[PDB]
Amino acid sequence: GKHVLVVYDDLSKQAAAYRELSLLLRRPPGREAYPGDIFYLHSRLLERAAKLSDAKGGGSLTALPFVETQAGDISAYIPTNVISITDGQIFLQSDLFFSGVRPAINAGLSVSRVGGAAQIKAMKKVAGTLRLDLAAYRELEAFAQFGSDLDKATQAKLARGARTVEVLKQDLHQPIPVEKQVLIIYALTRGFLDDIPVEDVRRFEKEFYLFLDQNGQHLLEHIRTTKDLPNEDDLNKAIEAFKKTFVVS
Amino acid sequence: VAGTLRLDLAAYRELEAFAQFGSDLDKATQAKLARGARTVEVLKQDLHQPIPVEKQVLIIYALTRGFLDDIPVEDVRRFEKEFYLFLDQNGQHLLEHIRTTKDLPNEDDLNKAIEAFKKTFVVS
Amino acid sequence: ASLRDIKTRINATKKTSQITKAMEMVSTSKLNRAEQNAKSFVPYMEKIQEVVANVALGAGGASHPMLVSRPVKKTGYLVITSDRGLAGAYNSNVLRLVYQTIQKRHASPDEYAIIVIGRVGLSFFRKRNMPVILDITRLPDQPSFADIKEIARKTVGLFADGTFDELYMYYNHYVSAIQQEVTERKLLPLTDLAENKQRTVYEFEPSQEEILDVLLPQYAESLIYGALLDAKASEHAARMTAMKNATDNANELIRTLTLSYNRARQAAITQEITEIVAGANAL
Amino acid sequence: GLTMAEYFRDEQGQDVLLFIDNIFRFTQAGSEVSALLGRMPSAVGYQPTLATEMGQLQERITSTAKGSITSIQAIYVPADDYTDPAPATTFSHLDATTNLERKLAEMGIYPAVDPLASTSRALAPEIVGEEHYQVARKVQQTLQRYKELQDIIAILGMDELSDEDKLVVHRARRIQFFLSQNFHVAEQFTGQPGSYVPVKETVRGFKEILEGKYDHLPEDAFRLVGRIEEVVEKAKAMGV
Amino acid sequence: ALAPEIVGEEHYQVARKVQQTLQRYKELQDIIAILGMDELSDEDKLVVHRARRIQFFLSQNFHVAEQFTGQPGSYVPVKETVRGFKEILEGKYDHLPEDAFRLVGRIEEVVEKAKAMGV
Repeated sequence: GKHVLVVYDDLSKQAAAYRELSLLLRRPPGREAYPGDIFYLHSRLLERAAKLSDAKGGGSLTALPFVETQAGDISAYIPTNVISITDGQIFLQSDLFFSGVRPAINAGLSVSRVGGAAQIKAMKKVAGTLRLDLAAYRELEAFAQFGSDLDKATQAKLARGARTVEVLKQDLHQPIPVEKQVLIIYALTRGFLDDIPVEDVRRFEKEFYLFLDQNGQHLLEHIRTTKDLPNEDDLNKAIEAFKKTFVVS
Repeated sequence: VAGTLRLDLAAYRELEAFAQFGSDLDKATQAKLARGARTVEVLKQDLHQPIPVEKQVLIIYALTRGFLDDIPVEDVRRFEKEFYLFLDQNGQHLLEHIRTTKDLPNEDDLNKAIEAFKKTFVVS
Repeated sequence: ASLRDIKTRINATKKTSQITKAMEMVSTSKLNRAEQNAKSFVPYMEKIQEVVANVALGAGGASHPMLVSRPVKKTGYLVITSDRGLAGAYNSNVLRLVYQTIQKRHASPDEYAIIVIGRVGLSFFRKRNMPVILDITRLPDQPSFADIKEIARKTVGLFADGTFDELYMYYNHYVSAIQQEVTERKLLPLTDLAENKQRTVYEFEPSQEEILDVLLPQYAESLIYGALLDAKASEHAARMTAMKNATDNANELIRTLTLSYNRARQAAITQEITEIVAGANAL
Repeated sequence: GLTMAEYFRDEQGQDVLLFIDNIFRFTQAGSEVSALLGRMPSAVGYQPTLATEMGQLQERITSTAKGSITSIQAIYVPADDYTDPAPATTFSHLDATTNLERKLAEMGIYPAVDPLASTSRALAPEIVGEEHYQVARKVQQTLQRYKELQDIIAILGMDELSDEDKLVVHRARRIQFFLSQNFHVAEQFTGQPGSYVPVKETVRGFKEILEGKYDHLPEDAFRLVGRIEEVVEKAKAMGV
Repeated sequence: ALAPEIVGEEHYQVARKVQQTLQRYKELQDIIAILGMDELSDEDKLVVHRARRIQFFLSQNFHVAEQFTGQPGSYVPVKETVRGFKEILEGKYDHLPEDAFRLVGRIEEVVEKAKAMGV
């Protein structure tokens, strides 16, 4: 009945080891010398994670298999097999990592089939707007090299996308509670954060967390208790109260 | 002269691609176009023509010092051949000094002969 | 060819396509403001035309509009061209038109001279050595009257000084967002109009010569500025259309390259598997 | 050679260097011998035991409580693509990668090290220093912006777009040329003596060039000179 | 066998110039496809102008092919080939329509075909 989290650091190395073992045992080779049951090997592995029904012990096991690709070759045999097996995928891009997107999670090539029921209402109420904004900003990122587009609405997309990127950035080994993620995503989506400088957004979110620890115990407790967004007017009141004190630098 | 020639040709290489679309290329950087074309024309020779190292290096020195950047790109090969003939005519001392000491002769003494050939040379 | 070559070619085509798309977007943006600038300028020329169609006084003594037709001396040609390329047939149309027309109309350089606006026009008239006497370059992407007045005052004074006694100008005309036409329009020495007598009040004392020298140069200036705005609008439209076509061509080429790449993929996989199995079949 | 290094790090606890030149030949020889040994072939004709063969060697070069071995070892990349299994499998074992790159080497820009692909997990603010980390990330950023200009100027030209272009381009290329240092070994190819620059002087000169203390200095002064004082001296010499 | 001391200096020069123009055209065709003919430089425009004519003129109507189409074949001597290609390169026929260079023999056939056409 307990819940287990399992992480495999590299499936590709298991695949390589099994390939070597099969070839040494003189079994018939296959596509890239992989043995005939390499797909069955990983299906056996990743199919044992499940969420048990009520009639059985209500435990569950969850897995995060890892795949290592060379030069972004997502068309290789093992990566394709694992993508076929798994319920989702998230794609970390080294170019985005170097350009400053620290989590490097590409929202375009990352999909989760369970996404939806796997969230709480507070985050579900705000996730769609952020996804839509980032998707729109993806195309517009190719125009920022030109100094100006002669309508504010299109440049507003660039500004909002930059602010989104700055909000989503994070540092090592400092995870955030889901309620404090919900609050900051709400602040970004409702335009409270739109008037803040890009270099200042990163400091702004931490100062906002401090202000929450000061005077938002009721909001945080309500989110934790009901998995739902608090009173919209009271939340706006708190956010504007913080903005009354935060100073642009 | 090998290092400066190599660096100049390497620099000339890239901007040719951009030269096919832009017209705002600087006049000072058009000198790079001219010099690169001169070098590319200099680095050609026909079949079965072995050239001694002294006459090989004299023209390279003349090219890298800009002594022929005033001749159009069309006439560089004739410049080369008649320059070798002029050196055989008069540059005996220069060729002998180069062949003996393996070092470049005094820039004055060679530059005088280069300028004499320049004023002698007819352009088509 | 090789898989690496095909992939690199595909990526290069992709980046060129994206840059051309951005260029189309910025060109359309610039059109979005050139159009409103032209529309806002229209009423000023409307007022100047309303004033002009009272100052005529029938057969007045004005030296400019009375069809002097003196022995033609050094006909003046004014061309409006872009400072930057990447616009398709915009500049080529106007330059070929002026060249073809002047070759038939006139024979020797004593019978014509050229006024040039734009880098491509002056470069063309330099490489083909033509008699250009006055030019200007690198006008801002959204010009105002002050920018061109400096040149246009001199151009009009050139006719005032008994030179360029016949004057024509060439410029592309913004017929539509898709279609732009190269028009030839007569200028002040060939002035003609239609309106009959009317009444208005702007320095409306009947002093013919005074109102004459007050108005007519300014009328020429306003007409030049309007034609320039029209030409700029045409340039923006031509650039955006050409970039759209470039993106379409790049997309088609990318599609064909993807077909070739897929066929190369399957061939390479077949070869690798065959070699592995043949090596294994030995021992 | 590894056994000789191991004796020193185990018997006496010293800090030992181990320079292995072109380790790729080790796996290549393994691939040559595996086929004759009678083993069935592998994906790209390599040996089945490539991974374990590399790992048995590599995992012995590790620091212990008594001593510590550090190793600088080059990688040969066939056909100049990093997707081949032999260079691909060795990535997992490395803590710092210095990626020399062609089309940087082609301009004679030695030591051809790419400021972009060069990575090391030692670059962290709490280990190298906050100012060093800030300077390094700042120079990486200002070098990143320049590469994107290259395509748009290929299709238009350098002078087409002017949105802070003068400042950004200047900042980028002055640092890019400044990264190239004259080596002591490079005497065999140029005669000119090399120079040694410490980390404090490096970060200080980079702070100066970043803030613009030397914005008007020539580009070639940054190339192959070493310290910033040497740069300004040679620029004064050439530039009067 | 294409060497200056075997075929003749003029033959060698004409052949090399033809190959150079064709190579330049093949280089430029990628840009031509990607962004059209409009943005070519003036020298490149003339290079393409002569390259298309040369490429068409390299064609020939064979005696064997006289059964597929009614056109009889032709036999072209080397001297006439060289003279025609030199005349094309020197700019004598820059005004001809480019379709007049297709599947013809000696150079005078191009002129008479063009006169029979709309010229």
